[PDB]
Amino acid sequence: KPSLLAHPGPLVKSEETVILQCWSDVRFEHFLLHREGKYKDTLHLIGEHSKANFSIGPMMQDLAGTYRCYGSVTHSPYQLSAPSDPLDIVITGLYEKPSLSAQPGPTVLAGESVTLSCSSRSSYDMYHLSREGEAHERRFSAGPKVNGTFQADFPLGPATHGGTYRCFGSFRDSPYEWSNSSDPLLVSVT
Amino acid sequence: MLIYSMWGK
Amino acid sequence: GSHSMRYFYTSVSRPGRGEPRFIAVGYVDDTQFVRFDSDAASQRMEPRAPWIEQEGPEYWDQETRNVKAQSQTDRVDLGTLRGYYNQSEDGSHTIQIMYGCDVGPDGRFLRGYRQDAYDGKDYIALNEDLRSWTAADMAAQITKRKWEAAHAAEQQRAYLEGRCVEWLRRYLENGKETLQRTDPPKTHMTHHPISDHEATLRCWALGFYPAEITLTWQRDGEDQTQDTELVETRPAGDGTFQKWAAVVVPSGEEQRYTCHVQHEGLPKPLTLRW
Amino acid sequence: MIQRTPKIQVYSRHPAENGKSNFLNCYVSGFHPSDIEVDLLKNGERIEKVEHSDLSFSKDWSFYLLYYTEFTPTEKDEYACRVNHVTLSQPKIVKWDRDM
Repeated sequence: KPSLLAHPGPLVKSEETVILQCWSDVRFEHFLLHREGKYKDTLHLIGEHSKANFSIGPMMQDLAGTYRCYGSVTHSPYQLSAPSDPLDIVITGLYEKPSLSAQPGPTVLAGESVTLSCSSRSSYDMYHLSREGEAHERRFSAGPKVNGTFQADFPLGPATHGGTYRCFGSFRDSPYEWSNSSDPLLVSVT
Repeated sequence: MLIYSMWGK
Repeated sequence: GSHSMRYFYTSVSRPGRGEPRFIAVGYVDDTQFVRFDSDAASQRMEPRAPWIEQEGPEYWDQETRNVKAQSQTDRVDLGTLRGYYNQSEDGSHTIQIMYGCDVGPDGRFLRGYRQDAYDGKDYIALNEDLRSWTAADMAAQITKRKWEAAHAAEQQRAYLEGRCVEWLRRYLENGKETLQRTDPPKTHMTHHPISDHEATLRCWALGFYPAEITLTWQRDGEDQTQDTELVETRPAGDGTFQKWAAVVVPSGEEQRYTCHVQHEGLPKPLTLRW
Repeated sequence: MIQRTPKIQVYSRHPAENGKSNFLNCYVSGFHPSDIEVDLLKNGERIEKVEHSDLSFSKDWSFYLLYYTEFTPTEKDEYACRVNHVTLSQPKIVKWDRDM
């Protein structure tokens, strides 16, 4: 089961470039990168020693989606390895940024609970909360319209250490196409 | 002069 | 009278045969002045009227850049709309976009508009107040929410009331010699026997600009709506327009028939009589 | 699903006088989809240097297009326009009528 990660990261701003590296401790002679969804495609690469570097071209919404990386040896028969962990590559910066706020406040005593909320006037179906030092985002559906805003809560539980958080909105039929980042919010533990 | 603003559908 | 600026975009998917065909053109009134073709050689936005050639390299760089960005957006929107309607990747599909603005004779903004189509049908359009969109169907409703979130309406409205009008007026001044020309039709009549109880009488309008024109046949001062053949106005190739109107008459009642020609380049409407 | 049949007009830029050079026009409008082929014909044979205008379209989204070539008419020579389109059973050919 190969390792598949994005460099510098899986959140790619419109028109920028990202490298999907495929990595494995056992030598493979061949690497395949499959994107699934509505724009399915497989890129082939040989690699070296052993790893491969797939370049994903100036980001547009048809390049966003879930990627899995396979390995094999050799060509016929294509002895295909186990699929890698999925890697979702996301295009950001396409719509108005939501607001992000902390309750009770963005600074809190150690062990007190914290809830971050994402809000917008726009009708996003879902929100995505990312923390600076983590590769995955927490996600959660938006409520129905309340006082003309659409909102989701991420309760975080008791606070240990800080976090710089950012919040993104998106629509059901295009879950890898995300709005601009909310203003970053710093959560401090006193 | 044509429009500079555009948005995915 | 009024004037207008209008841009037209067409993108056509060509499954297997490379990426989509993109064509963009710009008109002031009935005169074309710029174009872009993705299949053309230069890969530049190109001039099509002499009065626009006076714009410098910075103009042509901006226009080229923006149109190519537009072509990419169109390309990916072809993918998105194919998904919305669950269509196969084998067939050809088409996106059309028209937008522009009108000014009155006093040079004030009269209106603007933007309408988009998919496969020849209304897809999504800007309402007449320029603040919201009308979606033709459920797929376009998804586009509507994206566009509200992207502030698309505000940006079209700013464009339509701002640089559209400013550049249209700039262009009218720079190209006033041709764009503001009164070019009345040369008119003449033809007369051909069809049998020995009837003859055709065809009223001709040539060399006129703009294309808005009215040709009507009367008989003893009454209109001859039902029995009159007339052709759609047509380009002559040189920037001018043609149109004719024909009526079959008994021999020789020719004198009773009258062709009426209305065009803004004419001091007064003509009456032609054989 | 939507398919519109082209309308076709064949005419000259100026009224034709034999020996005097002119332009021959074939104007196709009102059609959909935009893929189309239009050739000009001299005595049933394809004229080779035919140019056309840039594809544009009307309020109802139907397309139009002007094809044209420089020519010098004579009483002997017949001209026509041949249009190829998906809504047409077979290519449709429209003779240029000189006496109108």
